Amino acid sequence: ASATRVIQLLRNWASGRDLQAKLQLRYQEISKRTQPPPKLPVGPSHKLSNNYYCT
Amino acid sequence: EDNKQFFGRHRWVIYTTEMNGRDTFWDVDGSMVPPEWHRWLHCMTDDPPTTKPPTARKYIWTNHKFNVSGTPQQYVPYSTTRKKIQEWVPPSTPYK
Amino acid sequence: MWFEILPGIAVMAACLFIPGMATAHIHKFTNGGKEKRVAHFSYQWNLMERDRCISGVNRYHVTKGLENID
Amino acid sequence: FFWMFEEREKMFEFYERVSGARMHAAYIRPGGVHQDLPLGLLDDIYEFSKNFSFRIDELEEMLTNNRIWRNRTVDIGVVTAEDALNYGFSGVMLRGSGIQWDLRKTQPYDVYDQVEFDVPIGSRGDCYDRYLCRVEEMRQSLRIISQCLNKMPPGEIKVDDAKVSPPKRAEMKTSMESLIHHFKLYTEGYQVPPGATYTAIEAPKGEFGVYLVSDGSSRPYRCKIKAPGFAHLAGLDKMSKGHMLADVVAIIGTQDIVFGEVDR
Amino acid sequence: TYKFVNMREPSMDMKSVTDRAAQTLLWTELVRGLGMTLSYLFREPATINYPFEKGPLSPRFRGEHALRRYPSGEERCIACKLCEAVCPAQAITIEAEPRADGSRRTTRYDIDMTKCIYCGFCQEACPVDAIVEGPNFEFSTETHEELLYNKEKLLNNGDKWEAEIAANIQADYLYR
Amino acid sequence: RGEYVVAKLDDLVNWARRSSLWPMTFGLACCAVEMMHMAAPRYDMDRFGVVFRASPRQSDVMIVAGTLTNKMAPALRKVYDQMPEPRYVVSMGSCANGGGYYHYSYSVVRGCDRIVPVDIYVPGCPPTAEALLYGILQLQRKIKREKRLRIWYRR
Amino acid sequence: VLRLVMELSGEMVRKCDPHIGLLHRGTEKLIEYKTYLQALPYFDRLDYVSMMC
Amino acid sequence: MFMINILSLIIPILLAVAFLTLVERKVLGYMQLRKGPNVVGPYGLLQPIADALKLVTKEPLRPGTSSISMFIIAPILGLSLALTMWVPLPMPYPLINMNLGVLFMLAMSSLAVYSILWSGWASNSKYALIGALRAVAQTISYEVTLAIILLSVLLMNGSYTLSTLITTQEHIWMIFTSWPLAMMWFISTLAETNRAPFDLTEGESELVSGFNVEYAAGPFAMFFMAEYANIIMMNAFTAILFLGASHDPHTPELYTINFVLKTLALTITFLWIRASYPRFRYDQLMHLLWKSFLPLTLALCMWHISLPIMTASIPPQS
Ligand code: SF4
Ligand code: SF4
Ligand code: SF4
Repeated sequence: ASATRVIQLLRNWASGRDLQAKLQLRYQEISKRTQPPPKLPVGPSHKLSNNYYCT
Repeated sequence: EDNKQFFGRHRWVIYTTEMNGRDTFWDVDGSMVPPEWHRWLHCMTDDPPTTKPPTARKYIWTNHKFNVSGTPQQYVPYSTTRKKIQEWVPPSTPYK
Repeated sequence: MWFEILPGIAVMAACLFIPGMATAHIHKFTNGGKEKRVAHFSYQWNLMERDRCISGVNRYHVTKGLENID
Repeated sequence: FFWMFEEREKMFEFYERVSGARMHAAYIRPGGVHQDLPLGLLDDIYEFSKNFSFRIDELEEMLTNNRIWRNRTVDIGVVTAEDALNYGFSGVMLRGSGIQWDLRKTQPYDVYDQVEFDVPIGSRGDCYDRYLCRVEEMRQSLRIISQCLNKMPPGEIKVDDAKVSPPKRAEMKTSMESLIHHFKLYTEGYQVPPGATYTAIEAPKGEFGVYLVSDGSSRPYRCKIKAPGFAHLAGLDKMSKGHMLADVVAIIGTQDIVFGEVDR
Repeated sequence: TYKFVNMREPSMDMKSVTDRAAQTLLWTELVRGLGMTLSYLFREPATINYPFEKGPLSPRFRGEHALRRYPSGEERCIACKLCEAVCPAQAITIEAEPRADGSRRTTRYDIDMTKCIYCGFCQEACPVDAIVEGPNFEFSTETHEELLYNKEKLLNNGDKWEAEIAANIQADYLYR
Repeated sequence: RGEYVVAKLDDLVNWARRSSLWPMTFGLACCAVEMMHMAAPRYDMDRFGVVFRASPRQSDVMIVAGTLTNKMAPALRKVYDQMPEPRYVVSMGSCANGGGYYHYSYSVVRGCDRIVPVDIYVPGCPPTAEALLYGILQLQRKIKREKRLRIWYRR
Repeated sequence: VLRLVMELSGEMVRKCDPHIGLLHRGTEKLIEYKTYLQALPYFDRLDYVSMMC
Repeated sequence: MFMINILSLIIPILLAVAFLTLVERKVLGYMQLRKGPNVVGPYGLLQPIADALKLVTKEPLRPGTSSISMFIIAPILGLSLALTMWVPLPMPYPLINMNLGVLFMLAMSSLAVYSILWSGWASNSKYALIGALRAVAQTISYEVTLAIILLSVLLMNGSYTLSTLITTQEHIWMIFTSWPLAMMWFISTLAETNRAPFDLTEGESELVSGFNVEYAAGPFAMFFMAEYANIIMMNAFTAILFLGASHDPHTPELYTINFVLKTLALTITFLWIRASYPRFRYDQLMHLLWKSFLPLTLALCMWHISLPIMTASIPPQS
């Protein structure tokens, strides 16, 4: 779906930890969904010579 | 859209009060999202159709249709093939 | 977003609220503004009966002071 | 349930982003995975892995030291270490009792050998020890995730040999050999040399195996499924021999028996 | 390597026994969980407002099958029947024919959605990217016959979800 | 005339039914796990008045979640036959809708419809949680368009 | 899906008898009619909590 | 206007029970990261109305293998006792000043067994017949602890007049004197109302529901009404018994507000406990009270009867 500091200190003390370091939420830190076109690499046997399938 | 919210509540839709006859004011489903905005809704992209004009072409529909199941505009399956072995037409001249 | 629960119990509070003053007010309403005279022992009942008899209106919570007597 | 199921949904998002469906990927095919990951997937995995331990321990604190979670579960239905392995038990069922055995280390398939990790080994062989083993397996899983995330090499996704894996779409539409190979691969498929194998891996339930015997054609001859839950349910009678009904339902929990693989 | 999970036996000094007796009598771990759940009560609720807001997806999402067509408007399907030979559930059926123009299009092309298992094998099998799976998942129907698609229904699906499929393919063809 | 009063009354009744349908879970395969994800925090079925947990005696809708085998069929039949009216049964997943991956099996019925009436056909393998939820919403709109007392008054 | 025909002197369970087959699909019969490439998704739908495993 | 006061007691308790079925589904969900019902009206305020209408117009199935007499009487007993057991509560001016109000209400608290047994047996199902005896044993075995706790607490109050209990507390919260006792009492309350940590009757693996299995629609909803009315009633009992409040006779509303706030807090603690804890096992369930709770309760009662004597602080009888 951040909160008030009064509630922020209440949940942390009840949870006994500093949860603001990482919440179960996920804010703007996520990876962008419009990544540039990736140029994928090739495999080992991509040469045009000495690629005899027999060997 | 609100860029501050969580990734999944950062964008939303207020649906139309009316779409192709039906008055969808008080009740509405997720089927009146036109495809151009469908990708933007489901985070398939970060580009709204206003900023990202879909490539227009002749055969694309000019009016989105929600799921027409239930209403008499629903789809019914039917064989889309021609006829198999065809019957022999009897003659019309008399027996003699 | 705990405040969404706040309407939910609020009416609930009101739901438990009403039996509070309703019994409290009606007593005050019935007993001439005074609260109900609880009779937990027979002496209290005798006092209430003598008050009812002295009132002359068959209403115990009606009370008359020295102005009633000589 | 719900607290960790939100994270499970976050996993389903990755599943969707790699293969195309959030549950049934059809990703890992013979000759390597189907296609490469989308850009930015690694970063999101990194953030999730950072955030996960703070809720793994959170689940622990609710269950581990709780009085009634232990009392309902501690030392109910003991399984003897000797009697465990004869019963065909596997996975955490073995590790809960105390045998130091794990296919990820002893018989390392793929690159599991280069990955450093400890296994949780049980103490009393009871329900509670197995549950703790599952949680410590969560944490060691997070450590393994970090290790593989940091050291993924540059290379292709499928075996370069096109006769077993479909060619890339570029050479499909430009090269004769790729077109014919794809046509036959999706028409006939890679004919497998005749032979029988029993391949076993450390599935999270337990050791999961396939007895695949192929006659020597485009089709298999017989595949048999060793599911970790079958021998488990076979031994489930000896598993509970005097404990209450609430105990048998506490048993089928760390028995972790999904009825999709035992039943086949 | 391995780690023993539960061998941490307790000590027996006066302090440790007093602490354990207090924890057993004055319920503490009980209160620990009772306070953790409180922390989760005051947190931000994870909930997406359907259908106003939809779940995040990916360009590879596998959904309703559809038959695309070339920019000229001609359908891409040349009826090679590769997709029929690929579908593990055999949900695809084609009958081909030499058309009036000549191009070998399908007289019949039906996908049994109730037999389909939504794998994406057909699209990766297609050598002309004719059959594809659109991003739509909002086609829950009322009658079983409604699910059994036809060639015309597939063409209409490809003509409704078309900007979607074109944009997704443009963002995914490099991966595949 | 009577249509006004009877329509308002039955509109009230069908709204009450629509916003308080109680699923009878009934998960047979991976469709069960996807439904469980659909009741997870993210989509939160319980928000819409649906309660997911329901004994078959107190329930309104059955979700046939997964493949239905021959050995199962009598049990599902006895479960539905005991289900109090109204009882709308939704079939989720290609397997439950008809056949499935294991369409041509020997111990799997080729569709829940051959066993029990299906009110909403939900496709997917598995139907992604929100698709299930949309099927539930479609059933809700179906309950909205319910004219029981209208037909009684106009029989 | 599950069936436990249990025999119990009240509480301590004497002898259980699980009845698997309540979700029986002929997958092991189904494999040897499709190619391996077509046989893959069966395993995906086999243990549906550990798909990729 | 006496009957008007009665109705002003029943009806608001009915709305309170109705909206408890909403506040629980909201509190639980928020405790487990769920927004809860907020679609039926604003913030789900209208949701209890819809489910109530559905259950009223749901078909009530007659159990074919049953005698209808008890199938109808058991909801009557469970519901009517639950409501009439609200009668002697010290609102600032309690409705009925029964000289033995606490004993009156404790005696009526035992009557829920007399709905449980007929529901479990008359419906004539395995789950019903099991759960009837199991739940009966639960509630009867915790009623004793409730009894000694009530007696030991009252030994400092003065009498069984439940209106004077306020006069007992006045200065300090009574829990400050009997926090070891209340900690048991509250938990035993949790046991008597059959709540998730101590329910044991639902047990949705081997008992499913236990008593409300074959009950459908209306008679089924009546037992829920009894169950979620006992929640409020016993939380209110505990609230006055231990969490005292001020009461100025010239301003009755003050104690009313304080008391309803205490009741809401305690009910929220009920929901709080159920949303977190696992469920007991019958073995441990009766082990908890027979082995552990009862000896401590006996010793505490001995302590609390000896204490007023040695301190020369016996409470006033009248
Ligand atoms: S996803 Fe397409 S190719 Fe695969 S089984 Fe379903 S219809 Fe056939
Ligand atoms: S694989 Fe593509 S071109 Fe070949 S028949 Fe199928 S849809 Fe047509
Ligand atoms: S339709 Fe797909 S997800 Fe559902 S049970 Fe069948 S194989 Fe599993």
